Amino acid sequence: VDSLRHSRSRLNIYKALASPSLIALSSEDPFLTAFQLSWELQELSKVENEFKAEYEELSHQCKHFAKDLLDQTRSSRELELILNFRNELARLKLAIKYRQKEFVAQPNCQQLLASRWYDEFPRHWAGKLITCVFIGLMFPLLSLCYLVAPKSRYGLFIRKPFIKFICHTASYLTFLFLLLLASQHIVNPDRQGPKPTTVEWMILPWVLGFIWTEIKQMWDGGFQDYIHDWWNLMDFVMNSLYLATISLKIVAYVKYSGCKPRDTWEMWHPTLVAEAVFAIANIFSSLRLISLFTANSHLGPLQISLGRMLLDILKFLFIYCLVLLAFANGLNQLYFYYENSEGMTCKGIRCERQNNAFSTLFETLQSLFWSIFGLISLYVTNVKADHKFTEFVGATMFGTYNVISLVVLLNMLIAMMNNSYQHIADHADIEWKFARTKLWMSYFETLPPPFNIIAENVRLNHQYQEVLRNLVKRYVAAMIRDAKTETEENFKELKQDISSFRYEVIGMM
Amino acid sequence: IPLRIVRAESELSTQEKSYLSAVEKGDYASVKLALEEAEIYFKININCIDPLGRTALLIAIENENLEIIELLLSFNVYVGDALLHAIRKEVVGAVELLLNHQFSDFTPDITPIILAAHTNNYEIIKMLVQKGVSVPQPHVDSLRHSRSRLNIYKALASPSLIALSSEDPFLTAFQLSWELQELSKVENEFKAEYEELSHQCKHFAKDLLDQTRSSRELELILNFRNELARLKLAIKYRQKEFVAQPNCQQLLASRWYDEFPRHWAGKLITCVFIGLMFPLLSLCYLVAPKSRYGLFIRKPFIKFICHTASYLTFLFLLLLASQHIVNPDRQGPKPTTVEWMILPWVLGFIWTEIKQMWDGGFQDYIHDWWNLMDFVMNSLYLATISLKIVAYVKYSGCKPRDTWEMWHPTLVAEAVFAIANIFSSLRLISLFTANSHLGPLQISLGRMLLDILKFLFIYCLVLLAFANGLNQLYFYYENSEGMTCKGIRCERQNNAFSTLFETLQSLFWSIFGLISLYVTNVKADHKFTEFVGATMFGTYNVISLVVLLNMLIAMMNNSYQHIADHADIEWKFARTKLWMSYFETLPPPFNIIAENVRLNHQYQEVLRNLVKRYVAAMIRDAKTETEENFKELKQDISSFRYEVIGMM
Amino acid sequence: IPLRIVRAESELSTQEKSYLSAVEKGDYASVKLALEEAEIYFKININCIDPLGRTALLIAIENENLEIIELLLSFN
Ligand SMILES: CC(C)CCC[C@@H](C)[C@H]1CC[C@H]2[C@@H]3CC=C4C[C@@H](OC(=O)CCC(=O)O)CC[C@]4(C)[C@H]3CC[C@]12C
Ligand SMILES: CC(C)CCC[C@@H](C)[C@H]1CC[C@H]2[C@@H]3CC=C4C[C@@H](OC(=O)CCC(=O)O)CC[C@]4(C)[C@H]3CC[C@]12C
Ligand SMILES: CCCCCC(=O)OC[C@H](COP(=O)(O)O)OC(=O)CCCCC
Ligand SMILES: CCCCCC(=O)OC[C@H](COP(=O)(O)O)OC(=O)CCCCC
Repeated sequence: VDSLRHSRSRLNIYKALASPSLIALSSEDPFLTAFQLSWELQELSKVENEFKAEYEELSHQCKHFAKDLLDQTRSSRELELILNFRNELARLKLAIKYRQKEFVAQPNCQQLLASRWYDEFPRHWAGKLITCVFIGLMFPLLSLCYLVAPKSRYGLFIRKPFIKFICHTASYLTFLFLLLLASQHIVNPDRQGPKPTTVEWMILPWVLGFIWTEIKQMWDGGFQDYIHDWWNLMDFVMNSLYLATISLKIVAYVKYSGCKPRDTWEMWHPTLVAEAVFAIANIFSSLRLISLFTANSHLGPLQISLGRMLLDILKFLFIYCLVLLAFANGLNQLYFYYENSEGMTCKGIRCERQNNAFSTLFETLQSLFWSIFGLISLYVTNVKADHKFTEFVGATMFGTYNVISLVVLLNMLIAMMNNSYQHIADHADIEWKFARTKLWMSYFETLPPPFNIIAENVRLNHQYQEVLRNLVKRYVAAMIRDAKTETEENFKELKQDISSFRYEVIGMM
Repeated sequence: IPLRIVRAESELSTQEKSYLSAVEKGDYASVKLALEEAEIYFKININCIDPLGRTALLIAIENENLEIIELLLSFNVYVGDALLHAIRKEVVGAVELLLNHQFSDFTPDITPIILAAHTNNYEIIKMLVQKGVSVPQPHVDSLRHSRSRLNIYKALASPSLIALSSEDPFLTAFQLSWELQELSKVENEFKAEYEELSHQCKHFAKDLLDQTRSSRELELILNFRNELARLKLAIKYRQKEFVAQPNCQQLLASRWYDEFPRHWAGKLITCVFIGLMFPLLSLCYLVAPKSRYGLFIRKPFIKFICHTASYLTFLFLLLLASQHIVNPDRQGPKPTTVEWMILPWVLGFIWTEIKQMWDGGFQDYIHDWWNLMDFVMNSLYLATISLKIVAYVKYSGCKPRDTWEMWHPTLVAEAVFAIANIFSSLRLISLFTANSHLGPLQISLGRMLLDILKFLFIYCLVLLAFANGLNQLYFYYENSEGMTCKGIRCERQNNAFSTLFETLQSLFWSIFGLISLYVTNVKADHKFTEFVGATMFGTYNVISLVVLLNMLIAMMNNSYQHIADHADIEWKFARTKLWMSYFETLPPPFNIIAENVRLNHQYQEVLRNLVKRYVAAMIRDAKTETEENFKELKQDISSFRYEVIGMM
Repeated sequence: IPLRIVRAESELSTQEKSYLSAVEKGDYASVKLALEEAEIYFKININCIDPLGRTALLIAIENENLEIIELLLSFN
């Protein structure tokens, strides 16, 4: 009825319900109420379209409160009772689920996670490097002795999370190494009908391991907050291109045994499309080695900045694309009557001599894409005529595009990326430690082999209620003796010095 | 609609609220009248806490009222950890009484001197050490161990504790800043905390030195255990705020010049006038190392000019070492006049590097980047000498150079000589910590290289990814029939993406606009594979040119925004250690052919004066600021109190 | 575990602390009554400094109280 009073009414009761004092005095588990309430305020930041600063600030204060309760633990036993609460680390898994990144970048949580993660890694760079590569040279030994005996002989190494991280990393980069090896002239000549190499038969029990791994993590995620991860999309396009490569090599393996020379083949021959899809596949498979950068202390926040400024490069690639289509609409309309292709053994704009560039809309788009790299060499604007007015207008509206692209939109791109990175370094290490946390959580269960894939609660609820009572009492103390203080600290001493002297005067009579 | 209940928490009776209201509002009459229920049981414990978690003693400490505290201690109220509550409020009148007599508000691993040092109050620590309170030494619960070590390091790193104890505060500040810098990296996660503590130790070591009011005192500080031994130890411990102190820089500059004094014309002409006469000065130093003329070379600025002039005339007759005025093309060099002039500079660098590597014991030697640059420079020079020796024997054919082999020793010698003198000409960049204008800019150079060296870990795997794509797409297209010229360095761009090496080379050169887009064609009609090759080459050009380069400039931008708070400090530290490199004894640039009890006494006296001055500048400043007007308010209230009560 | 000792520094007696407490808290009665020990030697110099490095005149300047300053200058 009154869309004003409804909105401010909901805003008032959410801001009242999101105070730390009300969550302290009520709401039996303050962690769940802080978590769910930060989630609901994050939802209403987007659903209610306009008070997003207000709802965003309330959700941020809920996150800070959930952190500051955890910050008051003074025993590691207490911290274990907080995080291992409903296998293990169930509250920490729920905290990862609710995007509580200030909660999980708390330092003592990171000590408990690092003590889980290492299990005797300890030094300096030489010893750490040589021990990591010494483990990495022995990953199939460790994996096959885990398979022949999953017991306390040696498989405790693969049960340790750092060592299985090294083993998965070594297996993935040796997959990349024998993809690097998968094109050398040492190893087939050019015939229709592949009959795949030794190297492809070595490739296949890695790709099938990725198929099984993706099917497992997609099945046990129920496609929700699965596809919402970008790396699952990258795995999906990678494995789809791999399955298309396998299927197209199966199609080309039958029906084709002519051994006719490759220069005499057709366009859209299945072998050529298979090799192209294989290249588009292994660019992605070699590229998502970038996602191991949430493990190094030095490379972490920089690739976080990468992944966040892509979200503004993806806005300039909505402005720039319609600038592109505008100048394409201009240029092909100006030059499509100039279709010079008599002779011309070589056509297009990938040619050694720049032929008719702006003839079709496709070559026009292609030309204007390549002109921002200094690769369209300015004699494309001539035509074999004496039409110097149309040639001059073509050069003029090509120079206009070069200006708008090169000295305006590129510099706006660097200005937007500049301040958009100035916005983030207040919450840089928090997001990095959250990312390396969930990467560490991805190695605690149970999937050991990288490519070789062939009452009991009443005590705990009691201890959890006791630890919550102590944490709430400590937090109420750290709120009263700090925020009430600061300046009111000297003002209360003034009030004392006035009132005590008042009772000294009146009581004297 | 949530009908909720308050969480379980202990609640106060109303008969103790009438007591606590008089405690907070501050009576002495009615509080003592409530405290007349010691023998007569008024069914209450007087120390039972309120819903705020306070005993009444904690209020009386919280309201600074000494007489209620005296009353409650006179009637034996339970303190628990009231001492720590008094120390945390830094009320002196409470602590001076409490020293003279389940729940905690503190971690139980806190002794009463630790939080006293955390609060950084002088007289509280001063009366605690009169009681003789010892702090532990920092050699199951990985939480309590870490916070325990952090508390005792933060307590040990307070300026007041280093003032009142620890006989030489300079050494304790230095070693403690070193240990906190180590634990910044070893303890992986409290690096802001340990880093801030080490920074405050550095500021304290500076502010002790800042209080010297006599140059004699400053000399007694720096020349203490040849000379400048404490300054050398300060350079050793990376105390860059300590050495960018101004008066230390005046003493260093008075050492450095020794009558340089003007304006740019006179300074320029006198510097180049000295620089035109460096072999005269060096050989008259060698024939007579006495007070004739060699006092010039003993002066540090003049020997800096002489080493600079010798190094740039080495570079000048390397510039001269390729002109057509001076050999034709034969196997067997028999080196030039110019190479025979080069050799007694290179051997001087060999002797200089061996000396400074021998007397550094390879530790904090190789940790300097310029020693690595000297090492690769002299290694390439020795390889050049050895390869010219190898080519000088066994080769006298005088066959034309176009008919030579690849990997011939003369050609590899000349290539290694070029890779050598690019470095030898390049480390003239390291004389830029002597000019006032060029200094901080090359400091910014040397620090933003540490993020360019992170983009050259991202960019290299982007490179290897697109190389894996492109050579896999094009290795069946090996067109080399005919082709007198091959590769991608050719005049016509031949088969670019054939091997992985030429692929990497192509994708490196494509970011400079030098790969001219007809490399993606092959002599076929395979327009799909040609289009996918152009598409995944354009993807690389986009990711390289408009994404990673702009991320590189954004990271370098804010990474330089982080540094200009400590720019001149690091520059003066760098030019300091460059000046320290010219005070001993290595004069020739290329022409290389009890007594402590008095000093310890004076040093203890100067330290006593400096500590006393610093305690004064801490008390009269940091205690002041606003508490400065508040203390005047306290005076105006208490003086009028004694005017009223004393009137009766 | 470091068993350390305070650095050498001059220490105040307890008989001048009762004087200085009245100086900081700001009496005129008891400060003058302590300053009645000019002719009668109470074995103390009234200008002897505390561990804070202050004579009582410096406190009376520090607490803006003109009459204690006038008293101490009147008693030299
Ligand atoms: C040939 C070069 C130019 C490109 C090939 C890339 C690889 C050499 C790089 C890419 C990613 C790098 C990885 C990035 C991150 C880490 C994490 C690192 O783990 C840590 O540093 C954790 C230390 C800690 O516990 O704090 C181990 C090395 C590793 C796997 C690196 C190993 C080397 C890798 C595979
Ligand atoms: C031909 C040009 C374009 C390139 C050749 C480079 C040289 C001309 C430059 C490179 C480094 C320069 C040196 C950089 C730093 C200094 C420090 C400068 O000393 C001071 O200014 C100190 C003044 C002070 O005491 O504050 C004396 C000139 C000098 C040696 C410069 C002399 C001229 C040098 C050798
Ligand atoms: C956002 C503003 C866009 C400006 C577009 C533009 O300047 O076009 C340049 C035009 C295009 O160059 P040509 O067509 O080759 O002459 O240059 C000139 O005509 C004369 C030189 C004049 C050079 C300025
Ligand atoms: C980070 C995003 C990477 C985008 C990669 C990319 O845009 O490739 C451009 C491709 C590559 O250019 P060509 O292969 O020469 O056509 O251009 C086109 O196919 C049509 C013009 C379309 C121009 C946009």
